[PDB]
Order: sequence, then C-alpha cells, then structure tokens
Amino acid sequence: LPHRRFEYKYSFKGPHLVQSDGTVPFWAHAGNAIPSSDQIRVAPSLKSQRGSVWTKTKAAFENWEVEVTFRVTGRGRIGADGLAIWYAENQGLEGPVFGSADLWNGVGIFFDSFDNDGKKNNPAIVIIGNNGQIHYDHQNDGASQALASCQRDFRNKPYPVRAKITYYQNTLTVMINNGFTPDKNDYEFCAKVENMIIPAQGHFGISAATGGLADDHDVLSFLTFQLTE
Ligand SMILES: OC[C@H]1O[C@H](O)[C@@H](O)[C@@H](O)[C@@H]1O
Ligand SMILES: [Ca+2]
Ligand SMILES: [Ca+2]
Repeated sequence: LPHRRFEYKYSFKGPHLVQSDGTVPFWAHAGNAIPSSDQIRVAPSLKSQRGSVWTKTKAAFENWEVEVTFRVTGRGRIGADGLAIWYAENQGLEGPVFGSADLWNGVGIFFDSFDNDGKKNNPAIVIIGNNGQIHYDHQNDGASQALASCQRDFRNKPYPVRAKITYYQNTLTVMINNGFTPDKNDYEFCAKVENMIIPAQGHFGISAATGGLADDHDVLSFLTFQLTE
C-alpha cells in the first residue's frame, strides 16, 4: 500500500467550489462549463456543448491518484456524449475530444455515453494514451486506439459515480464506484494498463461534450493525491 498525500492545488470541491469572481481556485474553465458552489456543470444538457476545466499549473508526481465524483444525467435511455478525465503535457481547454483539445500528449479516460459505432457496447469507459500524433476517432468511439476498456453504465445513478484513477509504478488503474450506494468507497475494477509511460509534468483536466443528444455532465469534486512507496 502506497502513501497518499492530498494536493489541494490540483483539486476542487464543494461546498464553496466557486469564488465570488466566478473562478474556481487553481483551475481554469473554458467553453460552456458552469462553476457553482456545489459542483461544476462541464457540459449542460443542450445540443452541441463543449466544456472543460483544467489545472492552471503542471504537476510533477512520479506517482499519483485521482478521485473524481461526477453525475451524468439525461432524460433518454440514450445520452451523449460523455466526460473525459485528463493528464496531459498541455492544457486542452477547447477542442473536439469530449470538449477538449485533440492530439494530446498523455492519457485520456473517456466515459463515452454514445455508441457512435453501433456495436451496442456503450456506455463504456475507455483509456486512450497519446503522444500528440493521434487523431481521436469519435465515430468509432476510439475503439481502434483504446489501450483498455470496460462497459459500465454511469448514466442516471441515484448516487454520484466515483472514478478512482491511479498511476503507480508505471501502472494505470481505473476503479469505478457505479453510484448505487451511499458508500463512497465501494469500488469495482474497470480497466488497467501496465508498464505505461506518461509525461513527467502535466495538467489534470475534466471535459464534457454534447451533440444531437445531450446530458448534463456534472463534477462534484476532483481530488488529487501524490503517491509514494
Ligand atoms: O451527440 C450524439 C451525436 O450527435 C450527432 O449525431 C453528432 O454530432 C455526433 O458526433 C454525436 O456523437
Ligand atoms: Ca462516442
Ligand atoms: Ca461503441
């Protein structure tokens, strides 16, 4: 078991998430994301929305863990498009990849709500690495570019869904609390990538998008911990 050190500079949470100036401390928000005291609505349930929130400053942790609490809520059985969790060399405040910049250097964990390839494998959670030379394949839900994935339904759960994403000793693990209980700590293994290399310094990010179909994409909290052996 590795030691965890909470890092506030790379985190945000309620109940006073937003500053009077409408800014969230230590983070930058772009597009149509709305920051409020309880939560940030990265993408609203309106057509064609892009939202992102990124850390202002880079983090340089050999090992790290991230816990994100989010709600994806939609009227339909089918919703779009999803939310992305980022660790990349540069801020991807705006762009076509779930509200963020494409051709990133780093890893994106995509919570893809919409089955763009008609394989009936969505919603899905997809880990996609990148060195800045790959154009994300939105039409194929990046099936061809995925390092790992699991099928998990994060839409319309009674409690907030929690994602625990750990980078420790070169291994990237994603644990999911699928929001069926009031226990914060009930986690189920979703996917992992072994022996994976990512940039020494990076920005943490969360982004969401909509198209023809829209869901409200909400992040209650983003928590970052440095990890040590
Ligand atoms: O929102 C779902 C779907 O809506 C439209 O069909 C397009 O904008 C797609 O890119 C998007 O995936
Ligand atoms: Ca998709
Ligand atoms: Ca699919």
